Amino acid sequence: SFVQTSGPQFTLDGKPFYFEGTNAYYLMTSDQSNVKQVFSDMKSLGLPVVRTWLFNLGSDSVWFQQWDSSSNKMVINDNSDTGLGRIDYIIQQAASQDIKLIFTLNNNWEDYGGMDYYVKNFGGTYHDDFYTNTEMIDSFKEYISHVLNRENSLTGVKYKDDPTIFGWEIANEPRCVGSGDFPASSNCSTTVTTAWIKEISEYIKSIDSNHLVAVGDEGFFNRKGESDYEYNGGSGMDFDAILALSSIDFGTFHLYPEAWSKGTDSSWSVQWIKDHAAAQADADKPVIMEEYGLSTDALRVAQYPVWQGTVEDEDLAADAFWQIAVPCSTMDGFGICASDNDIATTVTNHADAMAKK
Repeated sequence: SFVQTSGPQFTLDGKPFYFEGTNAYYLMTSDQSNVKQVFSDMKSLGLPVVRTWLFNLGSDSVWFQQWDSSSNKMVINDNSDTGLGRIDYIIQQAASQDIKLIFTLNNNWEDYGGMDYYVKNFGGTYHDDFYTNTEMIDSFKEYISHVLNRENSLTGVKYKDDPTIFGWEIANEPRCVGSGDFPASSNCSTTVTTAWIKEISEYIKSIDSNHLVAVGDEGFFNRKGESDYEYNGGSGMDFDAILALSSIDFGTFHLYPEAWSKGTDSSWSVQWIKDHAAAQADADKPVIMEEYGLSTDALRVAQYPVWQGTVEDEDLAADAFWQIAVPCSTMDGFGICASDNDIATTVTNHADAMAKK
């Protein structure tokens, strides 16, 4: 069936759906043997959901969008081998393994182009131009329409009608400020961020009435006069105002204490989860810690069981760690292999416990 929501829980068929999922942004660039590998590793590790990239703006070997300097147009790549046909294959192997997909449709940062690609090529100078500019928004829309409407060239199923897809995410980790190539206006706020989130999620809802929609943000709050950047709306994001939109089915938050300098031993991280589990309880919508990570094996064996035990007790709908590694590699520091010896205590113990719930 299609993944649904019933109050604070995700639901699949008649039953509530608690899970540990994972990330593999790199599925869009992986060879077929490795796309298959991801899903069989996930399966035996007891992971039923994976979050991954469905945006790729540029002119490398794989691209989904790209600016045409001759045509003055943002053009889309339907190619079997260099473009969206790669997504078709991902959805196919996912469905073959009874695994579900969270597709993120854009990115805040400059990895694989993201928002800044739109801003550069349309003539904008500010990152948050993407949040207001009607011309830029219409290019994001036409892309969304194309992706949701696409027929799967291997299975004949339109994306919007595909039960294999868990749900759509607007963009990865939106802030007012990006990677650095383009700065933020004084014009950007929590009002502007939230309104952009509103109409894009509504635009998704008008085409696709089967799937869930979320933002894919880090989960930053806008609570007046709280201490940290992640709680006081300094980022220009407002988790509360996002989760309050009827156009958003579930809330998303990320956990990166090292990047945010919150100490990889203290109580801030546990408090961070609890705080989002409370927002799940206080509004009546599921929330997912869809990204979390620690830079070292030793940090992960230390804190993952703690964080995961929090997710269990707080009754958080689900969580997805960053990130699974195929081929087996440390990758960016956060890469976890299924071949890892301590996989049970980093990943496995928790996956079963969410499966059981």
